[PDB]
Amino acid sequence: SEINRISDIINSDLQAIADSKGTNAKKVELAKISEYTFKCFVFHLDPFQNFGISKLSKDAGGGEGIDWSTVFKLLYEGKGRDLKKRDKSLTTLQAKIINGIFDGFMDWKPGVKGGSFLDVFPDSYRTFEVQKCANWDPDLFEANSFAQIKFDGIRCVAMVDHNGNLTYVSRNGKPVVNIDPRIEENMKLHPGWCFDAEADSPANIKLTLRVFDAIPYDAFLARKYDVQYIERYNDLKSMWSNNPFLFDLIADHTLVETWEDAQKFYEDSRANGNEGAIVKKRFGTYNFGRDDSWMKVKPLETIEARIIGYEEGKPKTKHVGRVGALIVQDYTGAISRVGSGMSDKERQYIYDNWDEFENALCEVKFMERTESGVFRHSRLSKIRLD
DNA sequence: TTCCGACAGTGGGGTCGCAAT
DNA sequence: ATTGCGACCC
DNA sequence: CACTATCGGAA
Ligand SMILES: *P(=O)(O)OC[C@H]1O[C@@H](n2cnc3c(N)ncnc32)[C@H](O)[C@@H]1O
Repeated sequence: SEINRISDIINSDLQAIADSKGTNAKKVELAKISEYTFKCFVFHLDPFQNFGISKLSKDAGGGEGIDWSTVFKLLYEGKGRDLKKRDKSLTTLQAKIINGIFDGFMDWKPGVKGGSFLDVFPDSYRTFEVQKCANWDPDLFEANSFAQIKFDGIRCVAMVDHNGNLTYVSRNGKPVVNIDPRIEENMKLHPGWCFDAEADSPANIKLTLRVFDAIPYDAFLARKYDVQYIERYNDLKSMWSNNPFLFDLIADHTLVETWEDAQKFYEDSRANGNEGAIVKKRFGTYNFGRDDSWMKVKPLETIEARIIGYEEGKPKTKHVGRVGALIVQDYTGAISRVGSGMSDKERQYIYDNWDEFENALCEVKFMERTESGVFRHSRLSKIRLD
């Protein structure tokens, strides 16, 4: 049984990367990993893999051992539940490595994830990247940009390959279902194109799309396309001009000469009941990442709340022994959890001097209230007040 | 010397499908 | 059948 | 969807 030789090289590789300090030194050690350590990293990082479980039983393993090929086979097929039923026939080191596949090797903390792994080992697994927006900042505004409604719903990319076959995928490449069938029927007439849109109810009932970008299928897969925004927009309008059904799906935009015009558009959009606005530079290219070619304008409320509780950092995290999240209440009676906005030192102070905070007032920033009345996207702005 | 892009590591509110009751 | 938790939305 | 923290090259 070659099991214990493989569990040792895996445990040795993870410890070697964790002991390396700095990003550069961690990547040169990542290049030296074995076949088996490579496979476990792929199993944890692959965004299109699932296992059905997040941890084995606390019965752990305890001697014996299972063939590493059998383990990798069970993980690849998504049979995590079957693996857990046989978990005590694993060795303890095996169960520690497998639990590390699920939670990210927290026992070792090597400090390398998808960014470092794909840099050292390109194309080890498939990823999905779309254009994302940076935060609104007038200092970065480019003159004569275009303002657009930030539509409600979910991000949805529609890709029509060269055979005319279409798939709807989400922001992270997962399938999207129940789109109006007229939409697929008409888009199949434009093979070799990907359309960036938002899916939402026209108001179960089938969703419709608001399309705001279009990229050729090959350029989309290559993650490279140098046509600027306004030309990309006009190209979409012309290729759909003869199809009125598709043409009406195109989202409108408004020229904003100055950043104060963009702010005015955002306020008009808020007055009409929309979430906010997106500002798009007329010279910006689709970059398949996050940059200021797109910038989002979203509301942000500020309120004073009373700390009424706390929760320690979850097991094996860097926040063990200090505050992971605060429990706050405001004047409406709503109770919301705040998990970010505090420095590491502030998390430790509150944990120790809990008398200073048990019912004191703090300042919380959030986007809006949910339908239940609690905060959406809450964050702490001030631990104490002056 | 500092600024910042890239990256790793935390956390929240909500919906839905399916395995295990 | 319901319950819960994995897996994904924002 | 958020914020903090750290490396290490750009500024
Ligand atoms: P987040 O608050 O970071 O905002 C980005 C997402 O907003 C959605 N969205 C709505 N409307 C648009 C337009 N017109 N253009 C681009 N993105 C839009 C997307 O789903 C983004 O992921």
